[PDB]
Amino acid sequence: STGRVKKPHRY
Amino acid sequence: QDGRNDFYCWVCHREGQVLCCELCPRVYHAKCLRLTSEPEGDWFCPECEKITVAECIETQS
Ligand SMILES: [Zn+2]
Ligand SMILES: [Zn+2]
Repeated sequence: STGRVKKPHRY
Repeated sequence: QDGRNDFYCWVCHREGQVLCCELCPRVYHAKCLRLTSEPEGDWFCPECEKITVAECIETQS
């Protein structure tokens, strides 16, 4: 898991 | 159990910053695709969406 991908939460 | 989205992006052949596609290779790059949005769930990389918009390129019957 970890921050493998960007997750800026568009919401 | 999450389908290990981490694996290898065919564009770089390296692992790092990759998204999981349901209609294509379990793992793919969002950077190489130049994606600035992070969609959740079955996401279609421009590659699958590009052919999806063209729909059946050939006419049926
Ligand atoms: Zn890549
Ligand atoms: Zn795709």
